[PDB]
Amino acid sequence: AHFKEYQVIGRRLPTESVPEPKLFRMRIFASNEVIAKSRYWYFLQKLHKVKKASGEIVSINQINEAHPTKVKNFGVWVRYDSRSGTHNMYKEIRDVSRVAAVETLYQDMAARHRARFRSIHILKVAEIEKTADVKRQYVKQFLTKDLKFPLPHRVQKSTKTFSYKRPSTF
Amino acid sequence: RSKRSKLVTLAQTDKKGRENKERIFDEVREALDTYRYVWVLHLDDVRTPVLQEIRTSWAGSKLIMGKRKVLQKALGEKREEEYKENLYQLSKLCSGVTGLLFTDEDVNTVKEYFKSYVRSDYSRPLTFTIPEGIVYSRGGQIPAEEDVPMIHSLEPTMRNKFEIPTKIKAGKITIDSPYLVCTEGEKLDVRQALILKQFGIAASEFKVKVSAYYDNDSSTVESTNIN
Amino acid sequence: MKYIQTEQQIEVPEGVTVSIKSRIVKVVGPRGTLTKNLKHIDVTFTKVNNQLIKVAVHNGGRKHVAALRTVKSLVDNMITGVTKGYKYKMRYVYAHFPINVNIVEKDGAKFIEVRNFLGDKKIRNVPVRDGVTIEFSTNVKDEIVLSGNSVEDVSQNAADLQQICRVRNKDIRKFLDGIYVSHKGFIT
RNA sequence: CUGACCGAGUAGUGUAGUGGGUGACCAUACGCGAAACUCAGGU
RNA sequence: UUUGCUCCACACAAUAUAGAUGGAUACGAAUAAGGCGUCCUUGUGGCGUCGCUGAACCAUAGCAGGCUAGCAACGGUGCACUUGGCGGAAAGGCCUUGGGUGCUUGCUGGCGAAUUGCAAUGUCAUUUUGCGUGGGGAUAAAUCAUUUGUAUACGACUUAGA
RNA sequence: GCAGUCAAGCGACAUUGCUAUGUCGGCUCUUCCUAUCAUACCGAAGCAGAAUUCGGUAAGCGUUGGAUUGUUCACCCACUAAUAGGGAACGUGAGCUGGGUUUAGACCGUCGUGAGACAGGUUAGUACCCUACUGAU
RNA sequence: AAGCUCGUAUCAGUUUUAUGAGUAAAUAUGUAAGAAGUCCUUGUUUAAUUGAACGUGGACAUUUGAAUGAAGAGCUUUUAGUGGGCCAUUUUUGGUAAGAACUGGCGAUGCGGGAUGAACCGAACGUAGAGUUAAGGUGCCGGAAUACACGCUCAUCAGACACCACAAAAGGUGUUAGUUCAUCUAGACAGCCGGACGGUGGCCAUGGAAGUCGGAAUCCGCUAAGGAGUGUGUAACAACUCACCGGCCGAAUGAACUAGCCCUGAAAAUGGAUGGCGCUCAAGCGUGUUACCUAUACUCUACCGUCAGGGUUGGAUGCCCUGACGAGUAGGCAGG
RNA sequence: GAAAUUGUUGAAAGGGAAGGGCAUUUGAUCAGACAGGCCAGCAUCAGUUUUGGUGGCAGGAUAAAUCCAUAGGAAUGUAGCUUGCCUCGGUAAGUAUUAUAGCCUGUGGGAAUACUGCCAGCUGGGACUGAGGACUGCGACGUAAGUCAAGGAUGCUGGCAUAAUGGUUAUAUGCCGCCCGUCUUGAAA
Repeated sequence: AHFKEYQVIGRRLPTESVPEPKLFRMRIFASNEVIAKSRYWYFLQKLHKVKKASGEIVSINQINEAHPTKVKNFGVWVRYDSRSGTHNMYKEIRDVSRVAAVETLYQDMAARHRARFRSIHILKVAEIEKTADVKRQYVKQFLTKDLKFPLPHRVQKSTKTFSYKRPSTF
Repeated sequence: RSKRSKLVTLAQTDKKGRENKERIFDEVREALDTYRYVWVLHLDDVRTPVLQEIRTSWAGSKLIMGKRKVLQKALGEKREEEYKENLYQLSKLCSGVTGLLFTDEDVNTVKEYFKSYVRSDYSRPLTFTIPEGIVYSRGGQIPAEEDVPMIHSLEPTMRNKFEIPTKIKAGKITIDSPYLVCTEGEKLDVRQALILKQFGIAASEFKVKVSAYYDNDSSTVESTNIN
Repeated sequence: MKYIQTEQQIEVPEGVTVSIKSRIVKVVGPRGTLTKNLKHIDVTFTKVNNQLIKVAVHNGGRKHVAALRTVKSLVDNMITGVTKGYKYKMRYVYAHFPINVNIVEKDGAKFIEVRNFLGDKKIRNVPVRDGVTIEFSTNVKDEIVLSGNSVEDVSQNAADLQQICRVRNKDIRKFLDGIYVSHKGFIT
């Protein structure tokens, strides 16, 4: 269900006069190992002259979050291919982990820009330990000290189809 | 999409930008050492011709004006950051629209000239009353036989802004009763000041004032305050 | 960006006091009282020191922020009217036909009567709204003053007075006869 | 006149979508995949 | 018309059910606010309390709910009367004085269940209609024919004649 | 349109000289559209008045009588606030009119040796069934 | 349809190995992957059995010459219907808006979905029982969650699922998110007020034209700044006011560009249709995560029939076991 | 002495069509057999299938974490202190890296849980099917005799013995269904 992070390394299978290539690696976000390997191959074929037939995955390992329970301001750089020419996009997402940040980013791109998974390229994701460098207001507002806000217009759910109390909110 | 539109026009002049302020800062810094005496004047409101006449009413000297904060930066707003000996104190006294007259003739002479320099000024005074009939260009302050009736073009200005209940039948501007514009010895309101300025009643007078002086050899602020 | 919370400060002078319940709002002071039904705006009020009141909107958009700001403006206008009051001076001028303005108690409603507008035989009656005092200016020719605690009522009456004398089928550049406002200052 | 992680995994092309786009066209996944060209050498 | 209609009581049938198998349990307004108790110098007042569902309230034990003996209360409640009321939006319903008659599982006892044989919905209500008994109330209309036309192709319509 | 002109984007706006081969038409009838001729209400126009131009919503109503075309082409007189444009098989043959188109006879011009044909002009010609609607048991 | 000769049979609408064919790919197109093959030796046109050719002796039988699959291969007789089909995909041509070459469908086709459809998505059909799915849906009609989670919409003809009967550029001071400049706590923008100067009422035309009815121009002196003056303007002036500068106001603001939703762009005639009801933190849009409804499809089983492989000397065309399958117009055969 | 068509009697339905198909309720009608015919329940079973509980393991950075010990750093600055008036216990800005909160980073330490796959591990409930018809065979439990969930259901019980189940049909309702033949690339036209 949730996105997974895998470290994928390609070998570019060696031959005589071409021994032990540099073993290029990448960080890939995918739901499963197969999709991660497919995305790694797609990126590698574009980056330099390599192919699945003439290459292999050295090793794939899931990158578990170092601190799964910690609020972080993740800086996001994304290249998305719209109907017109593609352009760069920088976003910040306050999330608990890289996986959650990427999952929220995918939904945000799909909604606010109609950018599908095929058209989304993850340039880089970096945790922002500093506070003065945050540039996005919608994430900055949440950094105020002793922040407290209400939940007006609370709506409850009813199991029975008929209610006699005529309920209210809060 | 809803944002305020700009009424900018293709004028023949553009903003000077930050370069002018930086240049003036360096000019002030150089003048601080070029000349002997320095002063911190107050010229919150003065007509340009008055300043031009001042700039040529004395021998070779430099009258330096500029942004208040720029002048403070040139002088320095802290004792540790002061450019010269105790120059921070001189900057501390700069409150309004200040200017510096860099000259070396005599400390007493400069203050005496400031005291004796007086010229006509607007209200920004004695009470005045408009004539009960046709209003003249000077608002009755001179004989009607010499003045000329006010131009009808400015009647909308009189009605909408000056609050005077003017009417135009036989469109030479006329009023139904005498109108009191200013009282005795009071700071006139913006509307009253504009009314007096339009009538050309420059009853007030302006005299240059200085808060303090400085000398390159005294190494301290000459805390002399005259108006 | 759906601000988490935005608010504006309302300054209440010591003389007047305001008691706030569900969005029906009441203002009381030396010049009487005023009320308004703000239930359509969906804003929240809060007491600070009985001298300043904050209106806060949580998770409100740009339209909600504008609604909050106009609520603050309306509250300030109500406070000013209760404290100072408004004096909408109106003037009427004519070229040939002297316009006659009078107050008549026709139907017990204190209708304003206008006659001889450009020689028209029709006589228009403008219903005077509640809480807007009307008095003819003294020693000022062809001037009428409209005053009242509520800005809305006084402004509406002033607009109606000028709208009745609307020139029809004639060149507005020549027929200067009409009713117009001349001032919008406070009674104080 | 030969080699090359050199053009370049670019152009081009088979297969699939109830993929996007009114249209022109475009992207994805399973594959194939060049030449002119570049460096050096040859003559 | 030799006793028809209608109402009430009592007895068998048919006739079915858009579908019982404890109770359709009654303020109003808002949801960027409310219900309840309390207090005051009664208001858009102060205090405490509650929601986060009815997963509640009432009621619920006896051969589909028998026959009998006492205790303590004088309450609970079905039935027919009875006194004073309210309800017209489709009122046909909602209040209450007075006793009478029961049951009372509020509390404690005496006898009976069997064999429907290991379950077979195991029949326990409401809508209509007629004949079989007793008691209450009164003894009319329309159509056809004719007839005048405010009417009409014919119907129909407007009228009159014991 | 032809042949140019400069240039924000990847060629918009502006810019230079001249420049009938078909049959549909008319009397009555009902309805619909606005791209508004007239009427209601308004804004801008050298609206001083009067008169007039354009523009905005608005289809309720009104949008004619005649010289005259068979006519498809389509022009004039007069009244009226005006005499606006269209659709319903460019509605309306078991509604009418056959007006025009189109059989069998016949006259004039061309060709064709001939019979005949036209590039052509003229003449004379064959609901009582169901439903809907209006009334009515 | 009738069959005939052989039988493990050579084959394949498929791939791999080798290479022709192409400045030049890809898809395809050609040949081979050998027992009917290879090798040593030797018999019966060259000067010479030198060599071709067909024989004998000898060497290898099947990891015997790649992968995968094969209700077998070849052969003979005869004939019922069509010889004009239509739709869709690729390539080429033509083209403001059809002609040749390819393959799959309908015609001959049921069943579920798109409210229905000949060209679409699934899936091809014996009669029955149970379960799981396909496309399509989970507000009601309508069997399934007013499912969960993240963002957008106020539309006075919104929106609501490819073929389907379809418009954009462009405009909007509607709304959401991004890219780059430009000024910023020695003071960004809004707002307040003050300055906005002298030569010069610059040269021409003038009756007036002085910053403004006009022509060419557009500089000097001082500034923090001030344009021989951006406009309003009185017959000229003047005055007002714009650019610009000074202060108070005290934290981001301003310009252009990009792409998510909405309106215009997308104007007719009987009254009308996302299918209707109908909906707005949607029951609309993009995307993610789960459980749910089912076709004559798939999985398990009962039965009729067709076909195939075996058993049967004690009703033989007979009886028993096993396995696969059941579409269909013209038409053929067989059994009734 | 047939159908098309018509009348009388009995039954049934009928709100702008009828007729037909799968499916059941109601009305009518109807055949059969009982030292063993029709309809069901329970127990354990062979096959298919659906939904729960629960236990042991195989991998992750021998999961990541959390937690613990250690060194360091920081503010959306904890205590304390200085300034400020003072709502005399207030909070505004300076200092202050744990003090009268704690947070983060690197290292090291002992565990589980999450995800994933396996179990020729156990077990509850629901639905359909009972096909074959004396043995022969493959297997398991037993020292053996024998037994068994091992090449297709047995054991017990109850009601009815009839219109009770069931068939035919009249008609009630859930859904669907266009008018037959020929021709046409295509028809209901």
